[PDB]
Amino acid sequence: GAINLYSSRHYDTDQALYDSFTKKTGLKVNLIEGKGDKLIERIKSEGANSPADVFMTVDAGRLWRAQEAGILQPISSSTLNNKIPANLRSPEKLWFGFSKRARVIMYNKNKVQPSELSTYEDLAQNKWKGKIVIRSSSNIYNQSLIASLIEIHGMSDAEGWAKGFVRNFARPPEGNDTAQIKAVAAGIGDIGLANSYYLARLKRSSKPEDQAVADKVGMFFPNQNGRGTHVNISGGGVVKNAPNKEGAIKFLEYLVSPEAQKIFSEGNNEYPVVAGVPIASVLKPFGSFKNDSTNVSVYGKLNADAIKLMDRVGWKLE
Ligand SMILES: [Cl-]
Ligand SMILES: [Fe+3]
Repeated sequence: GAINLYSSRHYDTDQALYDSFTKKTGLKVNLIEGKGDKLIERIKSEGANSPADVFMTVDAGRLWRAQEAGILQPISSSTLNNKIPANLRSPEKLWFGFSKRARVIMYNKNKVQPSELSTYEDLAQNKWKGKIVIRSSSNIYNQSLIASLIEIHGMSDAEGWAKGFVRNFARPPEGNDTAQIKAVAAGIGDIGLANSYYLARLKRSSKPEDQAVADKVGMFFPNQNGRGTHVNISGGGVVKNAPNKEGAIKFLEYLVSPEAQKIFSEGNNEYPVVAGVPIASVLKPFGSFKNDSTNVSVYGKLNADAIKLMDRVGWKLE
């Protein structure tokens, strides 16, 4: 038999993951690619006739959007639950994280010492005026981080923070996360927010210019003396009308095996979710860090609140 994997998170090194899964289970993987938001819409439009068995994407905010679109079904698996940290899976068992990213402070090593950095909250202080680069409010990674801040602080306190943060932008939000790292290297900003794997990506790049940028920028994991760093997931779930539900479950369970954890995480320079799986060589130099235990579903639950806050404080859309 086969399973139909609808994914926005496929990298061509994941073919080795699929080939191993087939060796182990006899099931072929039929890959359907698209952007995450587009795949949700595709599955919706295909209806009860959809061939989709597994949906994979990036960011708990997108997985929550899939859940709220009605396209997932809940799965109860001892393997999933024991191996995946409770904070990285849906409380309702609709979706599950399989690799982890952190939304971190990228800093210019010449301009900023890590002793100057502490928390996300500190980024609203006036000392950072004219120094921060970050991408638009249209981006799910930002939406999820701001949702986390609303959860902690409430809308009023979070708005106060966000007004100070936005006042600190060195330029209007422009470009993607990699662009912010480049802007930090170039001195356009002294600090920026981006996902951890984008710095690792530049470190590994065969392009000399990429390696040079990466060498100018450090990565700081915020809130280590408090609640921990904001982490988010690449993940997936079994689709509501999956024609091969048993096969879909086998695939999710396979993804938490140590071999699959290594291949899948390393494919995008992300961390494993499973305890004991060694981390990528490129990530070792930055060291271990405390993760916030907040359940990542909060970042979808408060997604609309985050959009409302960002608009209220004038954080530019793309
Ligand atoms: Cl929580
Ligand atoms: Fe990304």
